[PDB]
Amino acid sequence: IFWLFRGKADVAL
Repeated sequence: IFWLFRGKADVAL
């Protein structure tokens, strides 16, 4: 979960 949530936000600049 955390990994997926972090990956999504990471996309942002």
